[PDB]
Amino acid sequence: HHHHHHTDPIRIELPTLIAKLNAQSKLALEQAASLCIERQHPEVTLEHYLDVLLDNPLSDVRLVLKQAGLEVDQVKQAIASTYSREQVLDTYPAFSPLLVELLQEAWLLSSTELEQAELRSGAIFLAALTRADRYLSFKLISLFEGINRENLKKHFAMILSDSAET
Repeated sequence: HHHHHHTDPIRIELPTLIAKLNAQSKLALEQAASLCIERQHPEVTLEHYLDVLLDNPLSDVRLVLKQAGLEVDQVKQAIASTYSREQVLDTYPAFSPLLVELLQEAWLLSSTELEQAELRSGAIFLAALTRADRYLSFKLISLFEGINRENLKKHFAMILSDSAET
């Protein structure tokens, strides 16, 4: 059309996604940002979020890892090896663009196939695993190869029944 511009797929505003987050799920992001400052990293990534979630034995992420037989220590070490060295931070670390896209996809999956009213780490992790090539560092793709995505989506609420985020 001569009076309508080209458009690309609708993107949801970050503040609107942030408001969907479960409470327990949302403190972890703030702490992932704190973990960022501590590490001198310039932006909050999925890996920071997974790192902080590994500290809570009842996060959805820990429950998925337990069901897959993955030891927390192995996962922690893997995440740490993916981290940059220290950088000079000019600005306060915000969520990386890739992580914001992840929240959007995980909210779309939450609100449809997962029948979730809030955005939880389990949905964020299932979306990341489903699109591992896009969202996960190379070593974690290898590490997480045995997690069965179809089964986690199919039995999501049952698997995560004991979660702090339920």
